[PDB]
Amino acid sequence: EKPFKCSMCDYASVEVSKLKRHIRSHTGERPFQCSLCSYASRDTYKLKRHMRTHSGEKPYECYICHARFTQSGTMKMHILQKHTENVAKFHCPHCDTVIARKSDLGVHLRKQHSYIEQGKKCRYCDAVFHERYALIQHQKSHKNEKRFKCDQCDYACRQERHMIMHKRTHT
DNA sequence: CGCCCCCTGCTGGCCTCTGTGGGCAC
DNA sequence: GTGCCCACAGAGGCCAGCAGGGGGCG
Ligand SMILES: [Zn+2]
Ligand SMILES: [Zn+2]
Ligand SMILES: [Zn+2]
Ligand SMILES: [Zn+2]
Ligand SMILES: [Zn+2]
Ligand SMILES: [Zn+2]
Ligand SMILES: [Zn+2]
Repeated sequence: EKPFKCSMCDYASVEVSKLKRHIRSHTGERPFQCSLCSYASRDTYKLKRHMRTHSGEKPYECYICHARFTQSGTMKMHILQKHTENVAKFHCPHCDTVIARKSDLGVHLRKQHSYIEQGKKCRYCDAVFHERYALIQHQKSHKNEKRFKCDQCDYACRQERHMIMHKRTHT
């Protein structure tokens, strides 16, 4: 198994150097200071990855369109979202919107489905909401009131006689 | 050990669509 | 009096940038 177990959490690794990193995450030690700005890193490669920002080095080139990127994960996501079909996307568990990247789903969850302690009143009635999505859905539902729907086309109407005359435009 | 990769997660400008209110016609 | 036309402010996913842990391997 993993003999080098951590004392402050439930982490364990088969290498003592890996436990040195994890224990360094608890203490917050940063034994690698950047010689340019005030940034300090816990790992060696993280500092070298930071030096790309000062030197402008972009060692990852999309083999399709030949754009360059600083980190490899950036290039992978680029290729996945720009040059690839049938990519699995994320569905929000609270609404129907589909979001491509996982981090953008988290931004959606915090902006649309977080509880707002200070309620906001609907701009059309006295209804008050503590969630942005419920508030927006309610205000958009005010447009549906006193509006006759559409069977085939996308035409909306407010008068029963005008919609009954619009139905005759199909026959 | 360090190097390179992976996934993660937040950031802020960008791209692109929405709806909405004022203006003119049976 | 209602039913379109169009500018325009807002909105939100899209996107590259940037560090955060963590494993395989020379
Ligand atoms: Zn720990
Ligand atoms: Zn620096
Ligand atoms: Zn590309
Ligand atoms: Zn949602
Ligand atoms: Zn919170
Ligand atoms: Zn309302
Ligand atoms: Zn119709």
